[PDB]
Amino acid sequence: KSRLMGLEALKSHIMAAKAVANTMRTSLGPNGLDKMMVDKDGDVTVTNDGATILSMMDVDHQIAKLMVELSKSQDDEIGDGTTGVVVLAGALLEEAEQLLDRGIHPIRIADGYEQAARVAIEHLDKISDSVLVDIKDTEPLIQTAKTTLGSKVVNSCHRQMAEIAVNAVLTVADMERRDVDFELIKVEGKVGGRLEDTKLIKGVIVDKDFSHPQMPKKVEDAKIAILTCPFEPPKPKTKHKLDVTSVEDYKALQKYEKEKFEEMIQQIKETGANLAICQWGFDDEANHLLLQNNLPAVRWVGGPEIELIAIATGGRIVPRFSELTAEKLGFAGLVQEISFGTTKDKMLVIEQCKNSRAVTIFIRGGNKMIIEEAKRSLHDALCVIRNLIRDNRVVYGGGAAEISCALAVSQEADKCPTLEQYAMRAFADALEVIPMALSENSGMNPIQTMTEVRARQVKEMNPALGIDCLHKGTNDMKQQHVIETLIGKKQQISLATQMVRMILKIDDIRKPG
Amino acid sequence: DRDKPAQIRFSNISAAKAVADAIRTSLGPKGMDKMIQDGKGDVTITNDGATILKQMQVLHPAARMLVELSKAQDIEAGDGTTSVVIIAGSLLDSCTKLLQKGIHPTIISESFQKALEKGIEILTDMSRPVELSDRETLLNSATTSLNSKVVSQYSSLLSPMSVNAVMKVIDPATATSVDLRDIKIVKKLGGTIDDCELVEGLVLTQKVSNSGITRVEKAKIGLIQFCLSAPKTDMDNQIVVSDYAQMDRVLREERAYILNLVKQIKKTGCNVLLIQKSILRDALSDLALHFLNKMKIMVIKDIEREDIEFICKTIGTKPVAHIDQFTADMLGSAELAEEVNLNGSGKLLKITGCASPGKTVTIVVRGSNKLVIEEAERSIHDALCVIRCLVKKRALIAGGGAPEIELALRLTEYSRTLSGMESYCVRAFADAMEVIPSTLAENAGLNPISTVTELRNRHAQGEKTAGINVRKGGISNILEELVVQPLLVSVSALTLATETVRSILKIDDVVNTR
Amino acid sequence: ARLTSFIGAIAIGDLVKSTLGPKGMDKILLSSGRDASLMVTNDGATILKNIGVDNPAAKVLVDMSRVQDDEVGDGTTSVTVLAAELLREAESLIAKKIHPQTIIAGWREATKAAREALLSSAVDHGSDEVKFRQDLMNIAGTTLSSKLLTHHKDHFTKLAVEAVLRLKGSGNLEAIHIIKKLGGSLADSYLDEGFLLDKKIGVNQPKRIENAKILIANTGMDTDKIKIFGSRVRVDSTAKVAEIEHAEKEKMKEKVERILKHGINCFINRQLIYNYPEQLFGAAGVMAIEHADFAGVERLALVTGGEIASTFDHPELVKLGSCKLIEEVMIGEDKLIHFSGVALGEACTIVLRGATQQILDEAERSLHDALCVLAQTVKDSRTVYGGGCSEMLMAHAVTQLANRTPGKEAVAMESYAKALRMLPTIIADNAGYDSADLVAQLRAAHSEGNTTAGLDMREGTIGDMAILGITESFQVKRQVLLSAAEAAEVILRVDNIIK
Ligand SMILES: Nc1ncnc2c1ncn2[C@@H]1O[C@H](COP(=O)(O)OP(=O)(O)O)[C@@H](O)[C@H]1O
Repeated sequence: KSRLMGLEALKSHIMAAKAVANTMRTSLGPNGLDKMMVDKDGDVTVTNDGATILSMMDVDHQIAKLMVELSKSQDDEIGDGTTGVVVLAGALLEEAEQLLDRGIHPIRIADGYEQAARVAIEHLDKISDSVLVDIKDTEPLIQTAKTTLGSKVVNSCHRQMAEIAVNAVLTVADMERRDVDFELIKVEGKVGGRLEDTKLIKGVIVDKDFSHPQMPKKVEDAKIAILTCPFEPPKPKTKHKLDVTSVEDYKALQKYEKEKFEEMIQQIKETGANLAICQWGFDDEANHLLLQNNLPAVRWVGGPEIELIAIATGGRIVPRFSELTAEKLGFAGLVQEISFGTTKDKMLVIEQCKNSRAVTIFIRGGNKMIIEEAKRSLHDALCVIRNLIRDNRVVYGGGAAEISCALAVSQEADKCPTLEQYAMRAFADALEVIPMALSENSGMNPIQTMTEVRARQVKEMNPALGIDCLHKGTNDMKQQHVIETLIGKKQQISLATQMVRMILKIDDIRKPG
Repeated sequence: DRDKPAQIRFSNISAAKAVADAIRTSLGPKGMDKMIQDGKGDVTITNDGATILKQMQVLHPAARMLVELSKAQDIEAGDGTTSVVIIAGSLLDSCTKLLQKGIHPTIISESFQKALEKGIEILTDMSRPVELSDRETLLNSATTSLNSKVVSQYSSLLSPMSVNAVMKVIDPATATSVDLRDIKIVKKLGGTIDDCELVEGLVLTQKVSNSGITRVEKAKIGLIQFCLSAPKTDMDNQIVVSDYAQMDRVLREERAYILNLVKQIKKTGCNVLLIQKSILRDALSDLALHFLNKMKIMVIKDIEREDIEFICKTIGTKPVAHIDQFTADMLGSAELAEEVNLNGSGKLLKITGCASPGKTVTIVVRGSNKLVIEEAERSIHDALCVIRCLVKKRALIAGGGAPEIELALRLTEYSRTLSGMESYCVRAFADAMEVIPSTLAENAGLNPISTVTELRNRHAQGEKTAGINVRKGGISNILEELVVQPLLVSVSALTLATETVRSILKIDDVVNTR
Repeated sequence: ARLTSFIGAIAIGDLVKSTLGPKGMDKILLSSGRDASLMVTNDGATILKNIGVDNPAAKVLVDMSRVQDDEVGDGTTSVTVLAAELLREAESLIAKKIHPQTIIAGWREATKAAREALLSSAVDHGSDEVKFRQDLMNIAGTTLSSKLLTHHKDHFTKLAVEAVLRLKGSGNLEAIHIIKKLGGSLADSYLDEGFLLDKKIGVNQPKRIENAKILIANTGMDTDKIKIFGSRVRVDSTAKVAEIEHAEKEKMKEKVERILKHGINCFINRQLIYNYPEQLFGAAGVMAIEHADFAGVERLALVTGGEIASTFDHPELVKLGSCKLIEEVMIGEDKLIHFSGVALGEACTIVLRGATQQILDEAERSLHDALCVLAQTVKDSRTVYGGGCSEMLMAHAVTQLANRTPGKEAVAMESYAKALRMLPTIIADNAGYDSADLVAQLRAAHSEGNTTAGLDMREGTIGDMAILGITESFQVKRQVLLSAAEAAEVILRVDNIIK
């Protein structure tokens, strides 16, 4: 095993980084084709995600492992945009290896990139807008939803799910001192109806998964009850079976279970209790025996789900079975069964709560890819509305921000002592790769369009000119209602700079050669 | 594409030609012998085509199809199971040169079907019909078609059995025959083969017992099928055996256990029991046989499944099983039994079976040294086979090569008269009909080309002249030699050959596998 | 470069290319393992189902073809050939340095133009009973003309027409059900007003049963119901087995006494009945039916409004049916239970004979196509001509539309129109005639101004399709085109490495 001494290790690392970034450079923008994936079996899927593809990627290099780890560790603050950072890092590494061939230490360019990103952020902070009120975030809601979703899962537009997701965040933002929590909103998915049947569960929705739909089940309840005492023969987290060395104990146990059913129903009839849910359960035979006669009740409520049952009512619990009354329980409002299919199982939706801590959305589908794309669009909308309510500052998209930043960097760094121009210009000229790739992904020439938009931006003012991927009329940005958050761009730039610095810093020798 | 199906068809044609050429010098009475060597080193001399076709093994679709065709031809007709292979080989050789030029298989198949239909209609219009409503004409046809299968002395020896088997006049000249539905020719060793006679009812050969008198009439058959074996133990010795105790227990289990079952079974009338083959029973308790010796004893062993099927069909009953049975559907017919030997060795009992709905009658043959019994069996088999073949239709014709040349000339004149591109394909059939006479002339020991040309000239001049002789070794008229054959053995063979050729020609493309 | 998946998807379409048209080629499917089987097939669905591939695009195409075959009728070979031709054209189009977006746009425009031309060319002259009768007859004749077996087609076609016409515009698919039974001759057809079973217990049981009354009793003898009369087994000796047997016997005898006092004569069920209860029922005088099918009781209870007893729950709530005449007539070569004496002529089962197989599948497919075309054209008849007439018109419309759009998507429309004019060529080549001259003559006749021009398969000439009498369905071609376009758009959008 020989040791890589000299400049071959850096060249191999840059080559591997470029080969890795070439995969993400092809799929860029909404006009990108679908990328396929397959495991060891016969499961072949197709999708377009910067995180799902990088997750199931097999590489044989520690640099690629560190790159994918840094890319996966930063994805909760930007949402959508984990593909351009790799291309930017690859272009920066290419510029670094091109400038290093003349005999320049990587420390100089690594330190220059810091102030380059700093002045780029400083210039981007002054080119934005801050005139958003209670109308600028409510009237263009349909336009923002159309720009976020697009036309990938459904050709037509969708206004119900967008308004539902907006209200689900508006009912929690201003209520908890302009703050929102990720654990408060949940995403649920189940096949059934169509995509337009979007429901907003104000309370909590719980499924039961029945066994026989032909069994008679009549709804007739009006008050919920929570208990901790063993309402029925419990299961102490142990798979019970025929562990009795007798022949007459089965009938005795059945008679005892029937007597327990009779006693329990007589107590809930003499005290006023109805659907009492505990923290224990039994087999399906006991449930069938209880549902055969009168009073419908289904067990099997084991697990941490009882926690939500301790929060969707309003009160406390009882430590002993011999401590029950008409005031220690909890009153309800409308607790019944809901089943839109009328052929499957039932669901319970709590419509009585003093706070909003489990608001969720319910979207029906018909396959596996459409529901996944719908949930991805919903997550992206939630992320963008969180970024909007966190800071009322946005910026225009397309490809004008990078050109403006490069122009400002050049205009402010034309003066240099001995090293304030090389690294800064290598960071500036490598910023025009995203619009060039976006224009090349379509059916137009990227060089000519980029030169034309640069001339148009340098001739007159109003830096709001870019390219169009949908083939429309003019190349304006304020007319297509396209917008992009600035905090996400700042985070992406910071992550790219940190990754470039970490790559340019660790480059000495390697132990396993 | 086109190269792969062409290569597949060429390989299939080559394999079929090799299969057809592996055996060819065996048609006719003057055929050559072949010594087939076994895998262990044993050699066997044979000359029949069916034996060689069923003995050899080879994995190929065309070979398996040819084997299935030969088996179907032997099952349907029963004679001439070697000419179909040569006909298929000639048809494939013609189709090879037909496809080498560039003709679609659909036109070739249509031409082959038209030629087959024309040949069938010509064979039906050329053959002459006979009569068979009476017994004189039927016996004349039998004695005319039976004196040409084997040698003279064997024919004279099988003539009594032939005229005894042909006397079975059951079907009043129907469309089909049932000679293979209710016939069970048994074999018995010992005695003289001249003591043969048709027997109805049932014939057995197992001794009943060896006591006093056993001349009764109680159904003569025990309709029982439950288990009679002894309950096997779980191991050898369950405990230590030495003195008493364990001896008395096994003594009571051997004496006072199955006896209770025998007593509870014998409470029903007609005390007639039996058992099947002793292929799974180790040893039967003789104490039960000694206790059953009283109040009439009757037991018959060594019974196969075919015997049970014959008894349940001749009498007209259905066997029953299970132990919990309180019905009364197990009786039979009572007439006469208890027969002795016919002046010789070998036990054999016969029952004439009077007043029975099934009139099935068999032939009990004998022999000596196991040399003239199988020969007589094969003789009567061929006899009833040709009798069924003759009674299936009414047309007949003589063989030798004259019908083949006639059909070839008719197909040639039809292809010359009929217009269309398919006529050329029909001409191929005209070149696939002069193989049997050429092979016969080559096996006889004369010039095949000259003989074929002379036969063609005689057929073109005087229509029906003569054929090819084997005994004299020349060209003599067939009307003097007592030799004929039914028309089905040719029509069915030609139809099967044409169907096989069409099936092997319609199958092409690629041969995918797993 | 991208060529592996394209070749893998193209080669899978050329395997069943010779199985198109009435005069198709046959092939064998040799099996491996222990016993090498041999069979002759003449359909692409059986070949695609009994095969195994490993390419992603090939697996996707096979799954799409299977889904389409499960949806409509025999739409598996045509869509595969069309997708293979579209992929072969797209490969050459991409090799000429053309972006896939323009190709996708051109294909979408061509599909829209073809759909518009198919919707604008629809006949609607069926205001009489004889018109619908002859239309159904022509449809059945065109559907049954795919194997070229002239032996017993007219009688089977008439029987299928009479069986599918008795519905009288009723939308149901669980009434008419067919069974599998062989034995007899091809020229033997039995007509009845009911259905039969599929298994008989024997003849030892009494067959004289009066007052027909269907009673579905779901009384299980080994499902552990309420109040178990027996018990389990202990570990002490080997004498409890007799007690368990006696308890089971007394329980089954009590159940028999209960089912006798409830009032019944012909007991039918679908559970597993042992030998002892069956013998007890036979000795009592009640015929018990065991080993029932999974669709017989369901179809029997669906046509009469009945249902199962829900495993003994409410015996006084489930509605039961009754008949009038029930016997066992020895027909064919098996004794079955008859279901006559009813006023509902919606559920019927026609038994078939013969000495051949692979007929029930095509029979069910033909019945499905018939009832689909009957429920679709209940009051609006929509039929088109066959023999290569709609494809030529669609290609001509695409070529005419691909002339006023300046840009770069005209080449995609030209390639689509060229690929669309290949099915009649393969059809004519599979027979053995000159396909080029016939295609040129058909194109000239379609361009001169003749919308009713097709090719003949009996003589190989060019004639009118409205004079001889041949039609097909309307939604089948549209679904085929939509599935082909979807498969092409799905496969063409993939070009990256298989990871
Ligand atoms: N006596 C005979 N005279 C002339 N030819 C005969 C005679 N017997 C048989 N043949 C010829 O022998 C051929 C059949 O020979 P072979 O194959 O040995 O019998 P099989 O066909 O029954 O197996 C027939 O085609 C027939 O023409």
